[PDB]
Amino acid sequence: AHGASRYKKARAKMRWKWKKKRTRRLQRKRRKMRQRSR
Amino acid sequence: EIDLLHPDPKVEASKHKLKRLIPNPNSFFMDVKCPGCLQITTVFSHAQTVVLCGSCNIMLCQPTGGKCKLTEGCSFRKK
Amino acid sequence: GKPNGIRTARKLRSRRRVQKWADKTYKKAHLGTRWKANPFGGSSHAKGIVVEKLGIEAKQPNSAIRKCVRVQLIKNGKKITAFVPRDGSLNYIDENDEVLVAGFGRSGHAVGDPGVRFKVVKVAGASLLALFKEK
Amino acid sequence: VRMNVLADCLKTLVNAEKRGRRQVLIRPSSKVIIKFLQCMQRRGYIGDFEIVDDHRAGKIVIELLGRINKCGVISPRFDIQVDKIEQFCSNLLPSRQFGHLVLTTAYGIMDHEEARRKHTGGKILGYFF
Amino acid sequence: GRMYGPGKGMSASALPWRRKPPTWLKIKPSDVEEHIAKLAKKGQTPSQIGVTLRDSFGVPQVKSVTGNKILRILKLQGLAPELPEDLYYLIKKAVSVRKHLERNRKDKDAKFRLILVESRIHRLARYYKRTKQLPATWKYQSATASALVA
RNA sequence: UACUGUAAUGGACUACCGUGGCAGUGACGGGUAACGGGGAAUUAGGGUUCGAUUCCGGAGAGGGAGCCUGAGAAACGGCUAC
RNA sequence: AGUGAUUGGAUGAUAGGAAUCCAAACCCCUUUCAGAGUAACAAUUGGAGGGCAAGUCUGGUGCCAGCAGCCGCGGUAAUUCCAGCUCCAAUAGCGUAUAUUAAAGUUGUUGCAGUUAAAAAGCUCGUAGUUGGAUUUCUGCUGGAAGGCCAAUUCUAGCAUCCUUCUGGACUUUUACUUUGAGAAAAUUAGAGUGUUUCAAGCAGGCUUGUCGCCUUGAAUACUCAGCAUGGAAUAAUAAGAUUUCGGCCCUAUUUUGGUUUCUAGGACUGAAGUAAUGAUUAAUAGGGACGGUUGGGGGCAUUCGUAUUUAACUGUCAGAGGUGAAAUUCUUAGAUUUGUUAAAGACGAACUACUGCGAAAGCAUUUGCCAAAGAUGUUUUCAUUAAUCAAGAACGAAAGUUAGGGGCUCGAAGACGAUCAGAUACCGUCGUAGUCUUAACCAUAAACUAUGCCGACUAGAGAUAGGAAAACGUCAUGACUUCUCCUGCACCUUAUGAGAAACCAAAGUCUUUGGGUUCUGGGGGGAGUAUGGUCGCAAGGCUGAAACUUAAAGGAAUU
Repeated sequence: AHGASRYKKARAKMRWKWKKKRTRRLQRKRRKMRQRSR
Repeated sequence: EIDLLHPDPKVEASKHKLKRLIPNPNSFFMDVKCPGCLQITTVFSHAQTVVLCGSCNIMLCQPTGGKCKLTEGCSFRKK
Repeated sequence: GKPNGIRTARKLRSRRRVQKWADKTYKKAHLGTRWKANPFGGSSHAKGIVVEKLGIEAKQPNSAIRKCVRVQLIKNGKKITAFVPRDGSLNYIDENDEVLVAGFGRSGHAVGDPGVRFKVVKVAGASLLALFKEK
Repeated sequence: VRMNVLADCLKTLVNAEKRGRRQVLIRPSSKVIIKFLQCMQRRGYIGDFEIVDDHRAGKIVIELLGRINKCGVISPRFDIQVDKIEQFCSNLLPSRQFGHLVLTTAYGIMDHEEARRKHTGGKILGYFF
Repeated sequence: GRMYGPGKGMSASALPWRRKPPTWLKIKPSDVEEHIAKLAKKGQTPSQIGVTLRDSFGVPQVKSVTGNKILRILKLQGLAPELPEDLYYLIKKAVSVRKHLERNRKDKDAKFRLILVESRIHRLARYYKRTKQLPATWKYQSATASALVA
């Protein structure tokens, strides 16, 4: 996890707001693909 | 340099009610003389109600925040 | 802070058993995954057969080819790469030769210069030190 | 709100000790505090004290000297068993020579030196040195 | 710090040191007990008696003059209320807010405050059942609360 | 409640009758590379980990089940069956 | 005092007897013939950059082979590789691997940490759970038994109005607590005694020309939550909140077989006269409630106003207007942009507006009215511990987003072109749908921040400020202002022998001189708020939440 630090960005990084969104699109896709195989 | 046992009369008069060494009330009672009647009435200094006379209701004092106002020229003696 | 009072045994006792699991070393002991994980069976040493002779390169800064061996444990037939200690000795192994495997001494993890957790203690039961020494 | 009466007063004492006052008042006072202050007073850690009789819990005003380094309180009030008075003061007090644990016992509130020779333990109350 | 709010107010009546005062006062223990039983019959709460006494008449306190408190005198005479005054005035407050709230449903602040008063009624009732000032198995119901007041 | 059965007490078992009992202080279920304890290792105090193994209990004789003889066995260096 | 193979003469390893041991061999202990001079009867195992004690030695190798637990050596001069020499450490042992204990105050009861390093639920209610203010025979003098030491310290009887039914136990609410005592197998563990040659051990021995041998021989003792018992004055739970003589009433067993019936003896039941002071602690600088005059951009529902922006209308006048860093898309003689007077529409409430107020937090600025509600202050009113904090569980929770109706001015994720640029799906520009606004449901998260949990006590001053209250022959006209005190707010400045890693901090203080009460959270950095399972959701997603493998540093505050 990460909790409060979540977006510390102490050193050059991707940027948390973008990172959260990128993972959401990966996750959303995982759903329809897993429901397709039912 | 300090005396907690024997504090000064001047300073302990200034302090709050409860923060004094012995707590006691700074309110008091009054023998009030309204202008018409020769009668007298024992009235609390801080009165929460509109106090009427002993017969045929005039009005001694109207309630405020703290001490009640006494109605026009009428004398009052502390107990 | 904590609860100090005399009847607070449950809260004190419950908090330890829950938050003991926050340790990394406590989980490696006390979970069930220790028995499935490792190629070893919670054991010190294990024999196996050398399926192949292999060479791997140390991560920078150090550069070289380290000479390790891929082995299958007899009990589980699980492949592992075991480093061969000292100069040469690669010639000594012989494919299909039984070799004793011992921990690298780091409790798995990794050693120094990649992804190897085992060392071959003996070859054909001869042992590495005897031969390198030639004694 | 205000659970231990003794616990507030010894923090009130030890603060105004370290600031370096001649005398301090404490509140709300109790039967336990006067007995706790009485067994300081024997060993010579504070001077006299009055206890004003207001119609309430009351206020205790103590004259004090520059003598207590610290006094404190052990909540929770643990039980101790005469064997284990020596184990506590090895942990708690600054040395074996001086200082006092002080602990309520069925023969009154007393120091650990008195509790040894009377040969009865009890519940630990606090300490001073 | 009160209870429900964050407010931390120190305001209170601070009673005097001396008892059985005052030297100036006279009347009687007996005559004051007649006045209290008179004003209780008029229909007037234990708080409202001692306000009416110290304001207009003499007596600073009844516990000074007589041995007993005001609610002790009422309960001896048998002119006491059915339920105690603090529980009465919390229920009457709760009934007043329920008239407002079922008119104005979108008032969220009134909905918040009704939880706080009715929470206090439940826990303050649990006191009065323990001291046996209320019949056993006596419980607050928002159906039957309005008739219970007056 | 009243039998029955036992070396005797018991839902141990059988007839009828009532609707109970346990649980957030962890019931019920799962895991244990778990037989329990007396103990062992560990150099303040408090602890943490181990205890198949000299003694004391417990259980078992490849897996389950049944039984004879006898004061005592559901025995296995006794028997019957799968 | 150490070196120098320079010679020099002075006990068992071994091999075989003897007796002893042994059920029969054997080993030990005794004594025996042989038995060491590079004492060839030859000590090894790991190291020598740091941590870690011990070489800037000499050859070979040249980011190769290899070392290396970690940091790091090796690219042609290696204090680390492969050798030699010398030295170090332990020594008949020493190295390695795995598990485990200490180190680990890196699981923290003793005893950690949570503003910024890992970590205070967005915020209130709340049931268990944990924790709970003060107060109820204290003082004095006279003994008694002991008592350590050149009278203190224990324990105990009396007397200040102190029970009794008897000749040790019954009553004193009940436990916890503490004390002493019972009972609880040894072995192991600590430990008394004792030369198994020492020692680990073992439980034996020790005296002695005496013979029914002796030491009336030793092998002590401790240790072993819950349970049983007991002395006791505190602390803390917990309980509660009549008597004295007379009679009707009425059942029940001894002694002088069962029926009979009295008697007395004693029970439990209800009247009549008498005694005792006839029986309720205070009112927390805890809490609830009442009452009084106020305070507030707190909440809901109406109502009302103000300019502006866009559109439309007419009314002028006439070529540019718009926009930019600079231009273009766009709008324009079928009259834009600018001038003026209206009308409609829906937003939003400028300036006053602040290191100000109100609100549980989210949040809340036009006028007036209505509806409940709240704090602080004042109070010689009232109840009398009703309280604090809270696993479950419950209410509210900006913005965006969703669902179904209204409304749609402006702004404006998407989209559209026009620029800029190497390209520019962006910054800039011009249009512009969802959305923005409102009623009715959902959602439940934000750098939801004071990145500081909530009650309580005490620490240090000065000047401001908001609300209330009291005083002054105060100044000007019930109020405004001045001076002074009190609580309650948001803060601010200064300073600390208070704290901190420092930045900074009246709390982050009163914490190794460590314990006032309580809730939640964290244990190197990733993997990951991912996977799977659960549950809430219409969805978006929320709450709960791993592992394999990976890595020696991530991170904090200041300095140059």
